[PDB]
Order: sequence, then C-alpha cells, then structure tokens
Amino acid sequence: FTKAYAFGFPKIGEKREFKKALEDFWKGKITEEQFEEEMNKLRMYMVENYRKNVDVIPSNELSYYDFVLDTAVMVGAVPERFGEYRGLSTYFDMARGGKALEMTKFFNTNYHYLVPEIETEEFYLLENKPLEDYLFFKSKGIETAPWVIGPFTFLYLSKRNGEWIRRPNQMEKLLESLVSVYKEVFEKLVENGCKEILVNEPAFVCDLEKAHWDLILNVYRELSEFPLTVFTYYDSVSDYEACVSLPVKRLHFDFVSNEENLKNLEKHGFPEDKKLVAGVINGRQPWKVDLRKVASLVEKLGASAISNSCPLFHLPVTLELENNLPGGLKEKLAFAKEKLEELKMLKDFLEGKTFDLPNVSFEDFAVDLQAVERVRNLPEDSFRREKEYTERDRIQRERLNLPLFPTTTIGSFPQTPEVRKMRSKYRKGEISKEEYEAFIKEQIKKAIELQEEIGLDVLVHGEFERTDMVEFFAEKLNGIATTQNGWVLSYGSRCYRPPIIYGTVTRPEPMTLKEITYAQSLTEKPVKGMLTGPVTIMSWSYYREDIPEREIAYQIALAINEEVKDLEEAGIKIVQIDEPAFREKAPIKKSKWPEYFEWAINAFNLAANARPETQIHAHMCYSDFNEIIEYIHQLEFDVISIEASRSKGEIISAFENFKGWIKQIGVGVWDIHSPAVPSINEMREIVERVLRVLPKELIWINPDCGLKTRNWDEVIPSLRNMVALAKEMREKFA
Ligand SMILES: CN1c2c(nc(N)[nH]c2=O)NC[C@@H]1CNc1ccc(C(=O)N[C@@H](CCC(=O)O)C(=O)O)cc1
Ligand SMILES: OC[C@@H](O)[C@@H](O)CO
Ligand SMILES: [Zn+2]
Repeated sequence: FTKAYAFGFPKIGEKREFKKALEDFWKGKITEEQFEEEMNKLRMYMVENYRKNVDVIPSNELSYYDFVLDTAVMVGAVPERFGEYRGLSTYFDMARGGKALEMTKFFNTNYHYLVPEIETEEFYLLENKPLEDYLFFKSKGIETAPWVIGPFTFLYLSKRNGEWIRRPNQMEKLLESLVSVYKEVFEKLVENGCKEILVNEPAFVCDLEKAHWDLILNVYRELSEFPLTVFTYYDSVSDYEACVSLPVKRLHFDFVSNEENLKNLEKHGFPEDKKLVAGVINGRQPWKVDLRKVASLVEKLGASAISNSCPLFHLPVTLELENNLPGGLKEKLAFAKEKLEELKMLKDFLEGKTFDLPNVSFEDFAVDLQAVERVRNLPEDSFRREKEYTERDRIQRERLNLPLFPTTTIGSFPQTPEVRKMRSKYRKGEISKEEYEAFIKEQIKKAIELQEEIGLDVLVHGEFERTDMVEFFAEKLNGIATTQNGWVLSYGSRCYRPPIIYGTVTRPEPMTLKEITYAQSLTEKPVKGMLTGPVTIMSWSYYREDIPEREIAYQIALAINEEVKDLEEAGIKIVQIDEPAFREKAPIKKSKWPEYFEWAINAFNLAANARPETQIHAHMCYSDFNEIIEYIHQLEFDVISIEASRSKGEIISAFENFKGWIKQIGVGVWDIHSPAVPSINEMREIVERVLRVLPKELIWINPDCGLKTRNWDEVIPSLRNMVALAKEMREKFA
C-alpha cells in the first residue's frame, strides 16, 4: 500500500466559475447565499477530483480570495481600521478596496497573497474555518484533511509596523500566543473526528538561521499531540537534520525543484520514527514525466507515501479540451487534473496493481539545431555594448538634444472601453484586421498629438495593441504556444493564461516595428521602442525542463535583440526593455542569488546589446534597490526609471551610496496606483530629494509606472503638472 496525497488543486473551476461568482457577487448580481451555493459546487468539484486519484482528501482549500488572509482571520489578525469582522463583507474589504491589505508575491511564484498586519501581540480563535469546511464534507460523508498555513510561515509572510517579522527575536513572543490558537483549532478538529491535518511551512525553505530552527522545534513540540503532516516546497529545506528531527509523525519534502533534499536524505538518512512523503510530481510545470523513473526514485527515497512536489494551483485545471495546440505538444503536456491522475498511476504501479506505464520520452521534440547552436557559440562580445557608458552618453545626448530634466512616460496608456471593445470584436472576428490596425493607428495618432500638446520630451505609442507585456510577444515567437483554457489564478478573481515554451525560441519576423515606425513618423520628438525582457517572458510562462534555464533565456534574449536591431535600422533612437522578472525570478534562497544573477544579467545585456547611439531605458518596479543594486549596476542600460513617489524620493538612497554611480535615473514622481492628481509641490519634493547628491543631469522626470489602469481625466492633469514642474526646475538650475 502506497498512500497518495495531493494539494493545491485549482479552485477556479473548468470555466472560471469561481471568477464569475466572485465578480457576480461584488456587482450585486447574486446573493451571498447564491454565492455560497456556487462555492459549494466548487468544493464538490475539487473533492471529487481528489477522491478519484489520491487517498487523502484536502479540505479548507477553497479560499474566497486568499489563504493567507484566511489564516489571518482565523487567528484574529484583523487591523483596527476594518472594525468588527462581520464576515464576507469585512473579508472582501481586507482583500480589495481602499482599506485593503497589501498585495505581494507568494514566494517565487506568480500567485499573490495578502500580507497580514499584526497590530496586537495576542491572537485568538476568531473563526475556525478549518473546522467548518471539515464538517461540511463530513455532511456529504467525506472524510477530509484540513489544509492550513503553518504558524512559522504565517508570521514569515506578515508584517508588524510595516516590517517583515522574519527575525527570531521578532517572532518568539508572537509565536507563543499564535501557537495557542492553532492548538485550539487542532483540538477542535480531533474532537470531531479529524484523523489528519496538512500543515504548510514553505518558509522552511528560506535561508534560515539555526536560531529559527530552535523556535520551530519549540512550536511543533507544543503541537506533537496532533495528527500533523508537514509540507515544504519550492526549494530544499534550509536544515535537513533539524527538520527531520521535528516531533511530527510524517514529513513532506519537495524532491522536484531542487536536488539538495535528495543529497541530504542520502547523506543523513531519514528517521525510522516518522514517515516520508515524497513530492515527486511537479506542480509548477506542465510536463508529462517518465513514471518509471519517478517510481524508482520513490523506492530509493524509501517512502511509502507520495504527492505533488508543490501546490497544483500554479497549473491550469485540465488539458482535456486543448485540441488546437501545435502538433505533438498535447501529448507531452499534463495540467492539474492530469497530475492528479499521474499520482494514481504511480500509486497503482508501486502497489503492483498495474505493470504498464506510458512512454513519454520527448527529446528531439521541437528543436531548432541552427538556432540552438547559434546561441551556444555566442562570443563574449555578445553581452557587452561596443562602448562604455560615458562614451555612449555623449553620443546619445548629442543625438537627442534633450533639455535638462526631460520628461517621459513609462509605457502603457489608459484603454477606454471603446478600444477595449474593439479588441473584443477583432478577437471574435467581428472586425477585419485591416480595420483593427487602422483603429490602433487612430488611437496612436491621437496619443502622439496629446503628448506634444502637454509638452512631453520623449513619447510612447501607448501600447493600445497590447493586453499583456508577455503574451503580446509570446504569440509572435516560434517555439512558444498559447492555450485556449489554460487559466491560472493570479490573485483575487484575476486569472492569467501563461504561454508554453515547448521548443527552441526564435523570432521569425518583426514584432513591434509597424507600431513604433508609425508613431515616430507622426512627430520629430523621439518615440520609445517598447520591449519585454527575456527573463520576464520566460518567468510568466511554462518552459522545458530538459535544458538549462539560462539557455532558454539566452534564446529569448537573441530574439529580442534582433527586434532591437530592426528598431535601430528603422530609426528609433530610444528603446526600453522592461524586465520585471529580474528580481522576481530570483531564487527564494538569497544564497543562490550569485549563480542566478550571473545568467540573468547576461540574458538582459544580450537582449539590450544595442549600438552606442541607441539609448537603452530600463524600468524597474521594485520598491527598494539596496539588495540588488550590485546586480543592477551590471545591466548595460543607459537610463533606469524607478518608482519614487511612495518613498518620496527616499528610494534613491541605494543609488546615492553606490560609489561610482553615473547612469541616468528616471524619477517617478506620481503614484499611478491612485486616482489622485499629485500637485506640482508634491512632485517637487521628490525631485529635490533625488538632487541632494546625484548630479542634476542624471535626472529624468516621469510617472511611477504604466497608466493602463488609470482614466484619461486623471492622466492629463498629472502629466501637465509633471511638465510644469519640469519647466520650473529647469529655470532654477538653468
Ligand atoms: C504574471 N503576472 C505578473 C505581472 N506583473 C508582474 N510584475 N509579475 C507577474 O508575475 N502582471 C501580469 C500577471 C499578474 N497580473 C494580472 C493582472 C490582471 C489580470 C487580469 O485582469 N486578467 C483578466 C484577463 C485579461 C485578458 O483578457 O487577458 C482576468 O479577468 O483573468 C491578470 C494578471
Ligand atoms: O524568501 C522568500 C520571501 O522573500 C518571499 O518571497 C516569500 O513570499
Ligand atoms: Zn513599474
């Protein structure tokens, strides 16, 4: 007998029923009851999928917005500003709206959670959702195992006084009070018959201190009386010996995303006092695996229980109706529903119930020898611009003849319902491409004119033809495929359909040329080329595992570089390469950062390798540059724009203190996440802070980020004040 486990199965339903229900409720289209009944169908849909494939069925997985927020509600972490928790009404105020909690990335994944704000040092059992959901399935005669966020990881994901609660001294006191509530929750589940509880402590995979592990042993020592199974994933655990020594009867490890866990089990063994749960089915990638090989690994591991490596909610629900993918691909793929089915076949195999497992051995599958070699043979000169910055700067400044404190925008412009509708019609064939492109050139023509009237120095074409900064390029790249229903939960009710890099990436034809070229031909001021970095394109989509990441990134980098060259040949003087994944795709363990940035930097520069006369701009959304400034300094851009409105310029600190800094900085002086219009006096404060040490010739004035989420009547005013501020500054220093 091989006990099979599974967790994180998508909650969105096969037709985004979850999305429709959430939004129907917020609109007031359905009652809270109808909403609840809709959620209950999803519960049954999820539970029946588990029932048909694994032995342990999870409960408490259908979060109405976020499971970390759910955890916060359970332990009473509800900030004073929300008043008395009334229920769903209060819950959704914490999740969305003007008083909502902060939203941030859940580890190195594309899912986003809500950061709890701990205002009091004492926790209490406010609502026992684990017990609720448990009983619900019990009504249906289904025994389930509550899925919960462990106490350590909960605190690790939360903030106090706006700061991470990640230091042992910061957690100690809190942990004692907190564990108490978990103790109540667990004691109530066991009283009602709960036989097993799934605890998630993914934070165990972060670069922890021996001091953290003393705390962890402490916490779980107080919970040893309960039937707990601990899960860890996304990377190897920071201290193997300490972790397997925890007083828990069963431990789960991620044996897919890292090779460290295996080597440690091989070196130190595994305690015969507990049971190993081998997470051997990838939960972040969509590929079929040779189950024969996975089977031998399980035997090697000595485990008698299996499961997916990490949560399955990073994958689409099912591959069943994906019948329009490139030839041969579908046979190599496998989504959430298929992974579940993979654990069943693995279970039957190991138990000797079946002696036949599928082939799955794609190797020479969709490969372009010419392009693969064309990348592997790249000379050192491929990652370095012909001339150092100082020289490129003079050439560029003479070619652009820009005034002091020039102004510009980061990229996307608001897309009124009219352009939003037109894209729909086009997508549905309700319009002719010939007429669609004509509609775009119309929005572009209008945008260019509006920018000149306002007084901007460097213009952008608006990006009206782009919905997603990755999807747009992914759809024009060979070796990449797009699904029809592969929706993955990004956060709340927002879903993304990540592309699939299944083969050697190459760019068969110009991707943005017509739009840029057109916009430039409407004015004499410079218009920015708009490109997405290689790492970001890769990071937002799924990709082949049988080859090193860096290779795939370099392949995409090549494609992007060819585009940069076409832009130069076509006369574009400024090209921007937005690489938000630069820091987001970095390993969870900062200790593994040096290796990663080595090839991330290379990938960016290979793509950004433009002629010296071409000014390269790079936009970084990050709120702090202290921990990556050393890596950023190796990127060969000529201008970097940051978001300085929130910190009111204080974010420039990382740059001031970086001895030798000399590149231009686009100072974001307007928080585009707010509808308000910042005053000239407000933007001025920011620009004055940045001019405290850095030479005034380095400064560019621009908005924090893209404007696609704003309204034209908020943009115009703001842009106008921005230009005005530019003129005032330019008169005080010239
Ligand atoms: C991978 N994501 C990502 C990112 N930005 C960063 N920095 N990192 C990321 O990982 N931007 C896109 C996406 C997360 N953000 C979003 C934002 C909105 C929607 C959204 O509203 N999606 C629509 C469908 C949009 C369409 O028509 O394609 C939805 O209702 O699901 C999805 C994801
Ligand atoms: O080390 C991972 C941490 O920085 C966060 O991304 C966890 O969500
Ligand atoms: Zn940004």
